[PDB]
Amino acid sequence: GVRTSPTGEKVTHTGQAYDDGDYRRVRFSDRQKEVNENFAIDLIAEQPVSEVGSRVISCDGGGGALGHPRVYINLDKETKTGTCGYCGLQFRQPHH
Amino acid sequence: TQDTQLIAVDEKLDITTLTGVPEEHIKTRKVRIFVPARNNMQSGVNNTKKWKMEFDTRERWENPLMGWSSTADPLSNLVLTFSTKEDAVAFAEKNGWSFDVEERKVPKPKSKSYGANFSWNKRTRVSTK
Amino acid sequence: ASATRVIQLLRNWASGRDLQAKLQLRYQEISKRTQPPPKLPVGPSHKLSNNYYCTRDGRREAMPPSIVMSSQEKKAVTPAPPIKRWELSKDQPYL
Amino acid sequence: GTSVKPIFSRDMNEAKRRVRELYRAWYREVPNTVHLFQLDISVKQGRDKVREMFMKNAHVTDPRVVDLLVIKGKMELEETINVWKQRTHIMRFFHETEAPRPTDFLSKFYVGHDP
Amino acid sequence: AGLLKKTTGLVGLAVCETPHERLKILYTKILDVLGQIPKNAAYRKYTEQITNEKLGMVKAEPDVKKLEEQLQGGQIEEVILQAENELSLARKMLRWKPWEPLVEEPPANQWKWPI
Amino acid sequence: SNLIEVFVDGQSVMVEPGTTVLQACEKVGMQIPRFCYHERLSVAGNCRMCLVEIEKAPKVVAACAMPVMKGWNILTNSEKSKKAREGVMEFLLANHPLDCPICDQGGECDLQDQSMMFGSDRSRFLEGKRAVEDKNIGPLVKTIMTRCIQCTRCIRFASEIAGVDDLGTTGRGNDMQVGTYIEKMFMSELSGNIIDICPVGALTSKPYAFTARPWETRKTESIDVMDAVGSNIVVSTRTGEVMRILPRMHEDINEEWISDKTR
Amino acid sequence: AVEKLLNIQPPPRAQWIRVLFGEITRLLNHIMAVTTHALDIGAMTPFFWMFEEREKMFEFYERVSGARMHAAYIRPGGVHQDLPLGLLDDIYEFSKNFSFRIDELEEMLTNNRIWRNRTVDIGVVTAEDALNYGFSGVMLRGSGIQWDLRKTQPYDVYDQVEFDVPIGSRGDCYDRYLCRVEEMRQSLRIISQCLNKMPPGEIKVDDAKVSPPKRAEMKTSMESLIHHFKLYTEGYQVPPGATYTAIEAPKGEFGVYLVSDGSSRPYRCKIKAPGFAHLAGLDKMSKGHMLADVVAIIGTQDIVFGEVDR
Amino acid sequence: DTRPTIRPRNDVVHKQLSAFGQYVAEILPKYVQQVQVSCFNELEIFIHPDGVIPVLTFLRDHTNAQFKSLADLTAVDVPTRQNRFEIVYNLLSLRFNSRIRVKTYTDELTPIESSVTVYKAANWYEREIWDMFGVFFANHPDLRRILTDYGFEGHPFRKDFPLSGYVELRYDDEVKRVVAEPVELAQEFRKFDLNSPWEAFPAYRQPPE
Amino acid sequence: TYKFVNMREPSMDMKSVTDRAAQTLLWTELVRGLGMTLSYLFREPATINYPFEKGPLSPRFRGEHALRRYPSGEERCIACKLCEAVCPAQAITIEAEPRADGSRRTTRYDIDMTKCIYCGFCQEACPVDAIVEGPNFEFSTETHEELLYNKEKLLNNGDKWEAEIAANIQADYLYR
Ligand code: SF4
Ligand code: SF4
Ligand code: SF4
Ligand code: SF4
Ligand code: FES
Ligand SMILES: [K+]
Ligand SMILES: [Zn+2]
Repeated sequence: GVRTSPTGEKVTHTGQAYDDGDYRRVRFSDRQKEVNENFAIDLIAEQPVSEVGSRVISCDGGGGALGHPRVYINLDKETKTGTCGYCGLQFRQPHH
Repeated sequence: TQDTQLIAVDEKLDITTLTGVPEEHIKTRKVRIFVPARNNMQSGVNNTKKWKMEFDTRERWENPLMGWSSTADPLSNLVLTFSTKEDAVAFAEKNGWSFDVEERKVPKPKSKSYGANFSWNKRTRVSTK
Repeated sequence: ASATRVIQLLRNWASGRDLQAKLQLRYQEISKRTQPPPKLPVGPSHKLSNNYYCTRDGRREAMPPSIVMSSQEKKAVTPAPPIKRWELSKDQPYL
Repeated sequence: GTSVKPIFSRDMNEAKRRVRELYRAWYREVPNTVHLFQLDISVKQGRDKVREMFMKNAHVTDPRVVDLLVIKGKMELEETINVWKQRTHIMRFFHETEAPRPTDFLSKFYVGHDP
Repeated sequence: AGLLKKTTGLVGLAVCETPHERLKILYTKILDVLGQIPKNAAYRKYTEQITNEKLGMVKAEPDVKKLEEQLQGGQIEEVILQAENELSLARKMLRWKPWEPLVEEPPANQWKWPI
Repeated sequence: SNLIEVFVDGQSVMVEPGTTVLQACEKVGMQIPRFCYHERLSVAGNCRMCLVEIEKAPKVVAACAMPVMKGWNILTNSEKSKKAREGVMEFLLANHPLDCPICDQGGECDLQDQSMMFGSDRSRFLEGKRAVEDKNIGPLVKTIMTRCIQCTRCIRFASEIAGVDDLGTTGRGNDMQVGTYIEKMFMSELSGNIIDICPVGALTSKPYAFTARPWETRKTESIDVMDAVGSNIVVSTRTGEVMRILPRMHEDINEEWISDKTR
Repeated sequence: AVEKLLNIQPPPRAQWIRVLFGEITRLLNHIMAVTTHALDIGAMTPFFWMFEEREKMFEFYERVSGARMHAAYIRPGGVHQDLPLGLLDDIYEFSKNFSFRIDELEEMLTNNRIWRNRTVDIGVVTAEDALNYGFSGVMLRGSGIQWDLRKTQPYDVYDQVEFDVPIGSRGDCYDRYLCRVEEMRQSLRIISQCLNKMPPGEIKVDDAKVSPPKRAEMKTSMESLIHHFKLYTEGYQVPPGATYTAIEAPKGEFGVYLVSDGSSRPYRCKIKAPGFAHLAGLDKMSKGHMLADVVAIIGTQDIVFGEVDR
Repeated sequence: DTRPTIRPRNDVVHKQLSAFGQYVAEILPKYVQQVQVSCFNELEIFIHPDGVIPVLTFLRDHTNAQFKSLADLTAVDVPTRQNRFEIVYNLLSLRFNSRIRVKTYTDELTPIESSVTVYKAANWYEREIWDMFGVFFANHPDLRRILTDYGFEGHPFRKDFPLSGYVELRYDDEVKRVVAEPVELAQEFRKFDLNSPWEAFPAYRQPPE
Repeated sequence: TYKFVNMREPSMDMKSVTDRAAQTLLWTELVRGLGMTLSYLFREPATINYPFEKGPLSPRFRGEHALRRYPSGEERCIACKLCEAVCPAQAITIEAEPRADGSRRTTRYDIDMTKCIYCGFCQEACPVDAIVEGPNFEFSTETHEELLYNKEKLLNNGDKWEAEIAANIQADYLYR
C-alpha cells in the first residue's frame, strides 16, 4: 500500500520520499508528485498458491509466448513454496 | 632515403599545441598504461592481450533533477588500445601526458598432473572427485 | 466519389483524362484494418538432425586477405572484362 | 628515417619568418575586426589577445609544429577577415562568462578534488 | 566509315570525323614515348603490347562500327580520349620512373590489422 | 633440454614432459574451451568441453587432462573437435534453466560466451528440464543450484585451496547435486572465491545480487588494505558508486583469490 | 556492408522486401526532390499533390515497421519482421494509380515554357567533368553516361528485376528532371515485379549468432535465450576487415567504408554520400549563371545536408 | 548450394583482381608496398606516401585501369602506429566495372600530397580529412575547416579526442550572445565493456608475442 | 537496357511549324496547366478534420513508452538491463536490487524521452514484454522536464494504456 511521509509527501513503491530538510521538495510545490498507486509487491502477494501435484512444475507466466521465458521450479522443500523467479507466482505440493 | 628535403629535428615529439586539448587536461592528467587484468568471473583470456591507456578518474556527482551521474571530465571515457607498451608510452609522451606504466602480468606455467589425484603417499590425493 | 456527374465531367475534361478510375483518395478497396493471425514459416536450419552449426557457420568461413604481393611472356590484364554496351529498350527507346 | 620532411620551413629561422608575417597580418587585422564585428573591446585589448595567443606557443621548437601552428593561424585569420566567424566566435578568445578558476593549492583544495 | 553520328550521347564529347587517322597518330605518339622508357620496365612492355594490339585493330578494320565493337572501349571518340589519356600518362611516367625499386619499406607493423 | 616437440595445428612447440594438450595449445595463444578445468585446481576432466582431436587418432581426448606425446599434432579447429564441443554444449544446455535475464552471471557468464563461440545456435531438446532445490550455505553465496553444470570447481577449491571438506556431490546420474547434504554454512575466510570460479550463476554473491550488469561497470585496479597481504583487487564502479570487489591476479601475492573481508 | 563483412547471406524473401521498399523509397525521394525543386522555382502546387502520395508511402513504412520515416527495418541479416497481412494488396492499390499522378506532375512542368526557361541549359556539366568531380546517379546519367549500380553491380535481387535506365543528352537541369521523373516510372515498374514475385520464407538469416531468434523460441529454448541475450547486449562479432560497399541510392551512389577490428563495434565507419561530391561541384556548375539559377542548380543536385554533413 | 546462410564466394572475380593487383605491383614497383584481395573480392594497393599522385594518375589514365571516379577519400586513425593516420582512396572503373582501394599512411607532422590535380572530387575530401584528423595536404587549392564550427580546436575523429569534446555552447543573457564553456554533462556517457573474453575468430588469431 | 529522355527532334514541316507557332502565340500549354489546376479545384480534398478525425496507424506504431504487468498485477520487468544495454541513444537508466519479498526488481527506471530516438529496440530486447512503445503520440509538454520519465511515470503509462497496448501486442506478437 502507498503510505505517507511525516512531511506529508507520498512514498513510492521503491520507498522514496524526501526528508523534511530536503530543498528538492520545492519541485512539487504548485504541482504534484507522480506516484503509481499499484504496488506490484502487494499485488503479487494477493495471488493464491497453486497446489500442483508434482515435484517439478513449469511456469511461463501465462499466455504462452506472451509471458516470460519458461522455467522449471522444484517443489521438494516442504517449508518454503516454490515461486517463479520471473512473475512471482507461487507453487507447492498438495498438503505435504 | 628519399628526396623529401630531410630536415634535422629533435627526437622529442610534442604535438600538444596542435591537439586542441585545453591546457588543464594535459599537465594535470595522469594516464595508466597497462594490460587489463582477466575478469575473475570468467576464465577467458582474450581481453588480456592488448595494452590500454586510461586517464585518472575524476569526480562524478549526482544530478539534482534525476539523480544521474554527472561529470565535468572530458576524458572520463577515453580508452586507447595499443599493441605494445612502447607504442603506448610513445603516444603518451608525444601528447604530453604524464604516465605510469605497469609490467604485463601473465600466468606462470603450472605442472598439471591428473595422476597426482590418486597419489600413493602424497597429500595431492583427492578425497572426492 | 460523391461528386456529381456534371462535376466529374468538368474535371475529367479540365485534366484531359478520366480521373474517376484512378482516384487519389482511398475507399473500401483497401485491406481490412483487422487481419487474420499469420503463421510464419521457419528457416532452412530448423532441422532436428544433419544441422551442425560448423557446417553452416558463415562468419567462421571468413578468411584474412590473400596477399598476392608483398615487398617484405605475360599478357597485360584488366581489373575485369570490359563492360558490355547497354542496348536500347524495347518497351520505349525514346521518352 | 633519421630525418623528416618539412611542411614549409627547412629551418627554425624560416619558421620564425613565417610566424612574424602571420603576427604582422593579425596585428593589422585587429582594428578592422574590432570595427567590423562591433566588438565592445579596445584595439589594445584585441592586439594584446593576439600577442597572448602567440605567446602560448613560444615554447615550440619543432619547425614542423611551428609551420602547422602558422597554417592554423592563417586559417583563423581568414575566418576573421572574410567574416565567416560571428561576433560570438571572435569573443570566445575572451572567456568573459567563465568564472576565474582557482590557481593556488588552498582554494583548489577548498572547492574540490581536482589537482 | 559509315554514317557520321550527329552526337556521341555524352556531353562535351564531340564527334570525330576522322577517327582512324586520329587513333593512328595517337598510338604512334604513344609508342614513341614508350621507346624512351627502359626496355625492362613492365609499364613499357605492357603498354606497348596493348597499344600495338589496338593499332593493329585500327589498321585491319575500315568501318567505324566494327572497329568500335572490336576495340571494346565504347565509342570511337571515347577510344580517342583514352588514347590521349594514355599519351599523357606515358609522358608523366617518363618523369616519375616507377620502374625503380621501392622508395622505402613501411614500419614494422604499418599494415598489420587488427592491432 | 628434455623438452619434447609437439604440434598445434602443425606449428611446432617445445614443451616440458607432462604438459597437457591444453597447455601446449595455451603456449601458441590458443585457449581450449573448458568448464571444469582450472589451472589452480586439480584436474577433474568431467565437463568434456576440452575434447580435441589428435591427428591420426580416431578418438578425441580431454585436452585438460591428457599429457602431450612426442610428434602429436593437436587439431584444435578440426570438424571433429567442433562437433565434440557442440555436442557437449548441447548436453550442458539441455537441462539448463532459462534464467539469463534474471541470473547475475549474464553478460560475464562463460556458458553464454562458449555457447556463442563453440556451440550451436539452436535447441533440439523437446522435453522438460531438470530442477533442483536451492541450498543455503551462508549469507555470502547465493546458490541457485538448478543452474549448476556439475563442474566440481567449487568442491575442488573448497577441499584443496580452502581446506574445508564441506562441498560435495550427492546422488548420481542426472539427479546428482552439488552441496553439503546437511544444512550447513560454508564458513571460511576464502569462501567467496567459489563465486568467481563458478562458471555459471549457480554460485553468486548475495550482496551484489540484481544490482549491476557486467558491461556497465568501470573496473579500477587497486590494492586491498583490509590486511597486510596487499592483495591485488579490481573495484567495480558504476555511475560513481563502488559496486563490488573482485580479485585481481598477482602470482606473487594473492594469485586470483581474496579473503571474504576483502571481498 | 555488414553482411559482406560477416560472410552471411540474407534470405530471398528479405531481399525481395528490401528491393521493394528501396523502390518505394526511391519514389519518396524523387517526389521530394522534384516537388521541392519546383517549389523553389515557384511552382508550389505539385508539392501538395505528390506529398499526399508521400503520406501514403509513409503509411506503408509505418505498417511494416511502426515508424513513418525512420523504420530501422532493413538490418544486417535481412529485415526486422515480416510484412503484415494485406500490405501487398495496399501497395498494389497505391502503385496502380501512381503513374496518373506522375502524369499530372508532368502536365504542369515538362512542357511549360516557364519551367523549361528555368531548367534548359542551366547547370550544364560535361560527362568527363562529371566523372572527375565524383558525381553519381542522375548527375552522371544527365550527361549521357550509361551507368547504374542496380544494373552494373547489382545487389539483393536486382539482377532478377527488369527496368530501364533513363539517360540524358544535354547534362542540364531539365534533363536531370526528366531522368528523375522517368526513374519514378521505372520504380513503379520494378515495384510491380516485386509485388508479383515476392517469395515465401523467413525474412532474416536463419543463424541466431547474427539475427536474433523469434521471441517464441527465445522464451522456450536455452540456446535461443542465450543468443537473444548476447545479441542484444554485446552484439555479434564481425570478422576483422574493411569493406567499401555502395548502392544506387535515389540521390546517387551511397556507400560506406566500414572497418572491423574483430569486435562487436565498428572500428571506423566512413559514410560516402553523393550529395557531398555534388555540392562540392556547385561552384563549377553555377559558373556564368544568374542568382536565380543557383537555386535551380541546388535543387537539381538534390541535397540533404544530413548526409552532406553527417 | 546447400548452404543458404553463407555468403557465396566468387572465385573468378578473385582471380581477376589478383591478376590486376600483380599487374599494378609490377608496373609501379617504386611505390607499391603490398597488394591483397579480401575474401569478399576487394583489391587493396598499399603504397608509400610519395606515390599518391603517380599511382592515382596511373590508375586514372592507364587504358587497362581507367579508374575515372574517386568514390571516396577518407582517413583512419590507428594510435598504436607511429604513422597513425591511414589514408584510403576508393576508386571506381566504369570501363571495367571494377573497384580498387589505395591506402597509404602519415603521421601528425608529415603532409600528404593533395590529389585535386588527379580528381577534382578530392577537394572536399581532403578538407574533411584535415578537419577531422588534422592531416595536412600540401598544394591543396583551399585547405580549411569544412565540417566543424569556426575556431573549433582539435580534430574530433582522432581516437584520443573525447566523444563530447571539450566545450559546450549556450546562450548567455549577460553578454547577449552564445558563449562556449567547458563541457559538463548532467548525465555522463556510460562506458560499456562489451568484448567477450573468448576468441571469436580463430582464422584471424595473431601469433603470440 | 536504357532509354533516352530528351532525344526527339521536332518535325520541320508546314503543319508542325504552324502548330508550334500557335502554341507560342496562343499559350496553349499554359492553358493546359490552367486546366489541370481547375480540375484539381473540383476534386474532394484529402484533408482530414483533426483532431475529430485521426491519421491511420498500425499495431506496430512506436509511440510513448510504458511498463507492463502480469495479470496478477506483478511487474514484468525483472531488471535484466537488456533494454538499457541495447538502447542506441543511452536513453534508459536502470538501478535494481532485491525487493523485500526477494524479487529481482528495478528501483530506478528512467527514459530520457528527449534522448530517445523511438526506435523500439528496447521492446525487442525485452524478454518479458515489460518495456513497450505504446500507441500514444499526443504527449507534447510545455517544459523540458516533463519529458524525463520516471519509473512511476512509466508504470502509470502502462496502467493508463494497457487496454489498447495489450490488444496491439495480441495483434502483432505472431510476427515477432
Ligand atoms: S548461468 Fe549463464 S547461461 Fe545460465 S542462466 Fe545465468 S547467464 Fe544464462
Ligand atoms: S556450483 Fe558452480 S562451481 Fe560448483 S559444480 Fe556447480 S557449476 Fe561447478
Ligand atoms: S525506443 Fe530506442 S532510443 Fe528510445 S528508449 Fe527504447 S531503445 Fe532507447
Ligand atoms: S524492461 Fe525488459 S529489457 Fe529492460 S530491464 Fe526490464 S526486463 Fe530487462
Ligand atoms: S575441461 Fe577437460 S573435461 Fe572439463
Ligand atoms: K558464479
Ligand atoms: Zn512465472
